Parts: sequence; C-alpha cells; structure tokens
Amino acid sequence: SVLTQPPSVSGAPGQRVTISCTGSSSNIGAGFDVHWYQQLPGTAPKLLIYDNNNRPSGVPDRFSGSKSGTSASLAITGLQAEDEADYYCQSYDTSLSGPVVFGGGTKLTVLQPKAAPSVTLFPPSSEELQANKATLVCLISDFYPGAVTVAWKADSSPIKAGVETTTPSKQSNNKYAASSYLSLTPEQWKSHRSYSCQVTHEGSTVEKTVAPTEC
Amino acid sequence: LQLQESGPGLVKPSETLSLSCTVSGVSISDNSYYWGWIRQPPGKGLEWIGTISYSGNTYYNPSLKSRVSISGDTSKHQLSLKVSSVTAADTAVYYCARQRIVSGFVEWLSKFDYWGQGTLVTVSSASTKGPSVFPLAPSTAALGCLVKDYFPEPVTVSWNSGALTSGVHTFPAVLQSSGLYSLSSVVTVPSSSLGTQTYICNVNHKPSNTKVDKKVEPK
Repeated sequence: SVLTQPPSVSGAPGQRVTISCTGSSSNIGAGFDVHWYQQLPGTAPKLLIYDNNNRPSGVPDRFSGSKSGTSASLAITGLQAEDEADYYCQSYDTSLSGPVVFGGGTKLTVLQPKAAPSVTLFPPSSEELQANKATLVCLISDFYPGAVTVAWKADSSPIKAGVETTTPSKQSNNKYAASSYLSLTPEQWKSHRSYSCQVTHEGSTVEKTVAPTEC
Repeated sequence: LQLQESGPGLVKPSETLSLSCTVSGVSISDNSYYWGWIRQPPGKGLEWIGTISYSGNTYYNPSLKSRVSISGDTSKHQLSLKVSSVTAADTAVYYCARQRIVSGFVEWLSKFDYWGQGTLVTVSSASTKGPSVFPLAPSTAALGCLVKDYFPEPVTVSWNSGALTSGVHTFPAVLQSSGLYSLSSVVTVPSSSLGTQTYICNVNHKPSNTKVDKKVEPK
C-alpha cells in the first residue's frame, strides 16, 4: 500500500501491457531495486521479475521489468490469457515504514468473451433429510463476467426466504463460480410439487428444477 | 527446495498466534539466505511481517513490530512466527518465504525467490466445528458432496483419494447467517460409469482435525 500500483489493468490477447509502481524518495527513488510477483487466484505468489529487470528461469521473455526515477513498471508483450492474475511490486525502504515494502496490488484482467453459466441443482440428500434438515444446492460456475441473479420458487410462486448465496469467484480458467443454498424444513420440500432455482445471466435465464422423487 | 507452513487455522482475540514453517533441501542457517513471513488478508494484498537472517538477527515491519516475533531452529530447519494480542484484522493467510540479500555496507533485504503455500488463520472467539458431510446423487452425470456447517476455512476435498481429477469442480464456501460455512464439490462423470466405478469424496478440515470419506451413490 506504501508503493502505489494500479488497482486494475486490462488488455486483449497479443497486446502489450504495462503495470506501474511509484513510491517515495525512500523505496525506489533512493535507488533500491524493484521486485515483481505474480499471484494466480487462490495460490501463493511467484517471483516474476527481480532486481528491476531480471527474469528467473521459468519466466517467459514476454515479461520484462523497468525502473526510472521514483517509478518502476512491468511489461508484458504477447499478452496471454494465462497471464490474468494479481501483480505486486517490492522495494527496500528507508522510511519509518519497515525495510520491506509492497505495493497495493494490481488486478490484471486479460479479455474473456461472454460465458453462460453451467447450473446444476441438487435436491436435499436423503441422509440429510433424516437429520430433520433440508437444503437445496444450486451450483453455477464457468461464467463471465462475475454477475448473476438467483431466484427460488416453490412451484410457480417465488419466495425470497432461507437463501444463502455466495459472491462469484474465478476459477483457474478465470471464469467465475457461485453457489446458492436454500434452507427448508423437510416438510416444505415435500409440500410443494417442485422447486426451481433459476439464474439470470446475459439476458438469457437457465431454469433447472427438482421434485420430491424417492428412489 | 520446499517450504511448508504449519499451525492452527484459528486463534481467539487477545491470544498469541503461533505458526511454523518447515524448510526442506536447504539449511535454515546457510549463509546468503534469509527467511521471512508475509501475510495476506482475504481479498487484500501482501503485508510483510518480518525476516530472520541466517544468524539470529530479526527485522520486522514497524506496523506490527510490537506483537510480532520470529525464530529459527537450526537443528529442525524450521521457523516460528508469533503474533501476540491478535484482533479481527489479523485474519489472514500467512506465508513462509526465502529471502535473498545483497551484500553491501549492510546485507540488503531482496527478492523472495521461493514461497511456501500459506496457512489461513482466522481470528474469532468461536471454536472450530467439523463439517456434516452429505452425498449428492447423480442425474452426462453430476454427483458430489455437500460439506455443511463448519468453521473456519479451509476445507480440502479429494475424490477417490486423489485418483479422480478430471471433471472435479469444488465451489467457494458460503458464510451462513449462523457463522458456519457450507461448501459443495462436484464431479462431472460419464453416466456409463455410475454402476461400475466407485466415487468417494475425501473431506479434510484441518481446524478440527476431521477427515470424512463418503461414497456417493445413485438412487
């Protein structure tokens, strides 16, 4: 946060992209080297660029570093979809803030086309039902951008109650995933003919349905 | 060349957190190498905690200097991170990393070349809770496990003891109104294998030392 980075950076594939890192007199301006890290969603950071502009073996020639004045930047040529990640800048610091300092972090978003969600709805487990509890599991993943609307309806009548819905989160393919849970008593599950979880994405709505079918 | 983070996934407020890192393939007191701790709050960025040299010396971030303490055991090849008097804002993923230096007037802190995989430590006055696992029957065929009501994250889910990879898709946990989590994991499988291959999930929850295996069956 001491070193300032772009909150967000985008780019289409095959494009050249740049991520800035500007600090004070202490962190970079003093002459201290700059280091860059790559962080894929849900994973630990990778040493990407060290000592301003050097690449550790395992990093593509597509990546390059640069330093001038109080700024440092990361260059990516031939942008791949693989590159979508979180980027962090590093520099030694002489200020009250401690010796090692990190930047705010940058959301590098490589272009993706529209992606309709894959929705799978599960009825309450029979084992679960034995426990006098009953939940419906609505699961929509592989979609882009990260925005969806979840509707629950007993038969043809929608009811916004007992609903626990998550926030989209991207997977290794950089497409989002979201899960919704409906908490009922087993008798409510039984009472109605059928339950339907419908998700609305890109003006197209997918309406999967389940019903009390024992087997 | 390996770093393995270790320690509890939960600590209460006003309590000292203790974590550890086991280093493999290199000596923890080998010259030219420093080791340090870095933390990342959920959805936030990196914050350096502190670093220890190949000798006894430790350096820390003035923003957490009062509470943070770091130690290296030269015989065990492992690190120790203490964080006294924790608060809600200490909830984070803690990382172990190897730090290179530049030798000048002072050995200068440098690039972190190797990183471990962190340990999510949640700060909460609540106690841990293992998950109530239930099977989700198939219907080309989608089947899975429902890991319900547990605290706190993480939960790891393997299928057929790691043998089943292809088709596996685990979803992000939801935080329920109760304060407990719910997590699902499914596998897309060939419907032709539903009666020939056994499909079992392997639910691990380190905070409560719980391991639940569950065979998912049709009908």
